[PDB]
Amino acid sequence: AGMGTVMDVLKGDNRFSMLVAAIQSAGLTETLNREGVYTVFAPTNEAFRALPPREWSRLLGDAKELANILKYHIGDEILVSGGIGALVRLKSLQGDKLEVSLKNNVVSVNKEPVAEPDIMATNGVVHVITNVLQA
Repeated sequence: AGMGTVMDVLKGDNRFSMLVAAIQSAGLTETLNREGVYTVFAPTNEAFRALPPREWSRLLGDAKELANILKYHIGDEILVSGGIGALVRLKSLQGDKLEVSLKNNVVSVNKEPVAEPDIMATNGVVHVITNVLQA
């Protein structure tokens, strides 16, 4: 039912179901399956639809290629809904910044609007995005 970490939170949701399989193909389970602090901006299945098949066929074809972008969806510590201010930048795993902003009750990350912030896991927090994130 999603009782676990940022990994299991996705494992137990129908909208993140195919996401799990990508993370799986990436084999970075231990990253998000271990305890710590993380902020995972989780792209839904229609978000997988918002990317050119070429770039994605690269990710699903190569684990570290997939992991490359997938790690950028994950912040280095927990930035919950109550921490979302005007614009707060949080670090990520890929190495760049998550551009989180709150404008008129609408949360945005990396210039992409969030659908539902603050789905907590045991090792961090998850935020539903309907688009995938790229630098």
